[PDB]
Amino acid sequence: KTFKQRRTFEQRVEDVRLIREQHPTKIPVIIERYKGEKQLPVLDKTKFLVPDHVNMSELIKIIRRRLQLNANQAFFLLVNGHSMVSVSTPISEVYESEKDEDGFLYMVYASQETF
Ligand SMILES: [Cl-]
Repeated sequence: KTFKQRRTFEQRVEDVRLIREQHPTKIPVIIERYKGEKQLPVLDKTKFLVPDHVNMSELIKIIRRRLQLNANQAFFLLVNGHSMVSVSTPISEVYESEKDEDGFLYMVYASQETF
């Protein structure tokens, strides 16, 4: 069902290596809906190539637009399994510290702070 269950570790590593070769300025991001989530919709895809200069505040705005949310729908994003300490950090810096061993950056979204 989840990305890590659909693709082998070998397959995920090789896909991150191809993104380095073909899209060298992009961060490879996996974005999934929390398995408990009732309110927010699912995304149209799983794997996102994010320009490495955007900060987390802008990435939250990008994902809200992609989900076509309105102003009073709540949205919380986990990175590497946990809350973001700051939304001001450039995603290139977030990637270097929070990347998975497969080389993806894993994010999960919910309408409650309680995942
Ligand atoms: Cl690129």
